[PDB]
Parts: sequence; C-alpha cells; structure tokens
Amino acid sequence: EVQLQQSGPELVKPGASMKISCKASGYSFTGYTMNWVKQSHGKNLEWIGLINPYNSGTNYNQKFKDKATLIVDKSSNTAYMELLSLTSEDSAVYYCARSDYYDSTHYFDYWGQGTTLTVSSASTKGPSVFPLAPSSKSTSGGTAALGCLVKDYFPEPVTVSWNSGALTSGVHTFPAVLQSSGLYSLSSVVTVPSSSLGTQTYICNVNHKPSNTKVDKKVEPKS
Amino acid sequence: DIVLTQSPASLAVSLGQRATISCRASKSVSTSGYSYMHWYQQKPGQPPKLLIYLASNLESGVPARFSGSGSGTDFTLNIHPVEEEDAATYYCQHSRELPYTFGGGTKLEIKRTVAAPSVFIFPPSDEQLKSGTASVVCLLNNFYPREAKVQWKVDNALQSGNSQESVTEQDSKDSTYSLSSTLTLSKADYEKHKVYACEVTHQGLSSPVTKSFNRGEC
Amino acid sequence: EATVCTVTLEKMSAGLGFSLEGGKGSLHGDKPLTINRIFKTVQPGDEILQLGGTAMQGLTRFEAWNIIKALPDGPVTIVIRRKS
Repeated sequence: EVQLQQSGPELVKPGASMKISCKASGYSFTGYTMNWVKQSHGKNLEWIGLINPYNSGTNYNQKFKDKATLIVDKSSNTAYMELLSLTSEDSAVYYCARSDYYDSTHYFDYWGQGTTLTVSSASTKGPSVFPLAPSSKSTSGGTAALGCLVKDYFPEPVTVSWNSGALTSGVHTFPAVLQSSGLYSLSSVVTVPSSSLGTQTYICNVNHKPSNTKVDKKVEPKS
Repeated sequence: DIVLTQSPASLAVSLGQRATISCRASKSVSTSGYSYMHWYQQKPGQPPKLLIYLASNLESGVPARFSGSGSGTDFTLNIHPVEEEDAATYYCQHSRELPYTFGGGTKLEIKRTVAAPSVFIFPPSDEQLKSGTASVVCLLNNFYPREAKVQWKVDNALQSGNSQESVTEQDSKDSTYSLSSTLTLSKADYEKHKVYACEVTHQGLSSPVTKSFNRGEC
Repeated sequence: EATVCTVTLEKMSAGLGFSLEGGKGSLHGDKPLTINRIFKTVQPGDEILQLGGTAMQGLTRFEAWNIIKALPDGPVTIVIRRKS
C-alpha cells in the first residue's frame, strides 16, 4: 500500500553537490514526517534529519548540518535531500523513511529502496557480460550450473535477474569484488536441471544504471 | 548524543531455538510512560524492516515469534522459535531525543547440518578471449559451514595472488552459503597452458575435490 | 449504524497515546479523523469528533496534532463515534 520510491544510483565528483528524491504514494504525504538515513561502511546506520512536509519544518543531526538540506514538493508528493560539497566519505547508501510524530514516537515503519552514491573522480564504465556456460559433463541425473560474469564496471551497483524475473529459485548473485584496476566485477549463477538445458532458454538481464547499460545475455551450452 | 551498544556482535542459533539480542543505551530512553526504543531487521540489498516499536509492541504483519522487552537503558529482542528466514542483521534505534541513533547491529546466523559444496568450473568464454583477458571461475554451491578453501592450479602450477573470492549471505531457505573464485589470466598465458583446475577443501568433504578442464576440449 | 459517546483520556506530557489517520485533504479526499493505532476506552477505527472544546471536522492530521499538544495535562473529555 505505502510506497517510497527513491531516485537512482549516481556517481558524482568530489566537491560537487547532488539531490536524491523520494516519491511517496499510498498515504497522505503531508501527514507524516520524512526521515533520511545514511548507511556506510565506517559508521553503518546514521540518522541525518527529518522534515515535516506540511510546513517544511526540519530537525537535523548536527553532524550533517552543513552536509544535507531537506526540501519537499507538495504538488508531486516528493521529498528531496541535497548533499553538499561531496567527499568520498559521503559514498554510501541513503534511505528515506516515514515516521509518525504523534506522541513523538518516530519509528521508521516504511523505507525507500535505498540510493547508492559514489563520490569519485574516476569516470563511469559499463560492464561486459560474459556467459558462464553449463558444462557438457553435466550429469543427466542431474543438476547443472550456469551463469553470467559481469565484468569491469564502475561504480556500483549492478542488478542482475534471470529470465526477466521468472527464474529466482537456485539463483546466486554474488557481492561484487573490487579489482586492482579500480573496476568492479560480479558473477550471478543458477542451478537448473540438466534435462532442461535442451529446451529451456536462460537469459541473464543486467542493468548498470550509472552508465545506462542494459544487456540481456542468453547463456547456452557450448557449442 | 545517546549511544546504543548491542550485544553480541554476532551469534548462531539452531532452528527452533531462542535468539536473544540486547541493546544498552548510554542514558535512559524512557519517559512519559513510553520507552522510545525500536527494533529492525535488515537483509542484504534491502532497507531495514521494523519489527518492534516502543520497546515491546509488535509491528503489524510481523510474526509473533519476535518480541521485545525492557525499559530505561536496557532492552532485549527475542526470537523464538528461530527459523531459516531469520538470518539477518538486527538493529536497535532510539527516538528519545535528537539526534536519533542506531546500535551497531547484531548478525544472526542459523545453524544447520554440515553440507558439502557442489563444485563447478567454468572456462573463459570465446567472447572474453577476444578482449585479451581470460577469467576462469570456480563455483562452490550451497555448503555449510561458511569456511572453505579454494586452490587454483594451471598445469600443476599453484596460482597465488591472481584470484578473488566472493561469498553470498546465508540463504534464507536452506541456511547455506555459496562462493565463487575467479582466476584472472592474460589471454596469452591462458593459451600457453592446458590443464586448469580448482581444488576445494571443506569440512563436509572427506577428501579435497578437484574440478578441471583441458583448454580446447569438450 | 454508529454510536456517538463521550470518553475520558489522560493527557500525558507526550500525548494521548494514539495515532490518527484521515482528516481534511488526506489520501481519499476529505475524510474523518480516525484512530488507527493505540500506542498502548478508545479503539482503532473510532472517529474523533471533539477533543476538549475543539471540533475535529475539517481538520488535517497535523492540525489535530497541534490540538492534542495544547491540551493541559490530566483528564481530557473526548467525543467519539464508533460503529455498531
């Protein structure tokens, strides 16, 4: 019912600023406070501030007073957070989350999906997608593994699905690794019955939004 | 600012058993008849999910096996009986006064029976080889416990320093882990050699398992 | 069918112990303010008609909160409507 939809991941240069949006639906936008939260790998979960969209009244965590600015747009049911003079310390996942000020309870009962921000001077690079073909020595019994290698991209994140989301059981999409080159790679694999390899099509859908790179790769028994 | 300290930092618990996590606040978060302390569950790739609000109230739609208690500076989250899908990191948060703060989190591992990995090896694709690089991939699928050893050999030369490993979060259904190891080679080197092998050691294997392929064969 | 009645609640420093939804200009247009949660006489789904001397008709959720905040500590007379 309630949904908070955040804007996409972004790569931004040091010293620049950027805005994250949070569009609310399924409830009265101007009835509830909107909170922003930072999750990083240094301090993990931190509360940034909140804004009451009714009157744009706000409270900030003082650690973020010179870093973040909150605004709303009533006509579009959207909250925004602007982050200023960015450094690599600002690289993180940011969340918007609804709270209730009645009796000052402020628990966060609905959350946006998160927005990954990377602050870096390096440029964007879309991935190459290579098949991990199922072995010809797959047991006819039997279970086979196949996958796709999503290689050499920047920045995080990449999303992978299989068969437009019709295939989810047995899927493992691994956390990306950072290579010495400064580029990321990840693999996504799935185990399927060996008997299905002749008849069933397997396509991995890869989306890398910071470079607008979208790829559907069919993965076939070689060949 | 109020500081929340969780204990333990991690714990493992068997199916059907009881998980107990505590949060301690640097000063009281109770006032006016309320304890302003809340609990969240977070799984990888997802935002935190509200479990318990104001110390002891169950959020709608949250299973009754979650409960919380406490007041003042001491709070506890309880899960009983624990199930597979409770594998997650758990967080406390106060809203007593500004600024709101979170605890450091507690990761909950679900114990299960020892399970040996299924092992698979993947040669570089011809498409990749065009670009001058070769990746060889060794997959360890659905094992437990998490500790595993992977050793690469190319024409029986031990490969050291040119591979990277990645491990999944504990599976929400069978409580296992999976692991990939990727060997990187130049195309020139990949073509100079024949036998490519990864050797897997794990508690669920009586002896190490090797998967290999010969380049150019099928 | 619905009954209108009068109940007494305690105003504590934090509030009255419930959350409201609805009100003027809410989700489905202009609806009454109803209780949707007791943070732990009133029950969920109760429509609030009057808080002390203030009639609730035509108020937004935030305005209703400011009405609650201004209530002096101690007992507070409240008029509600409850179904069947």
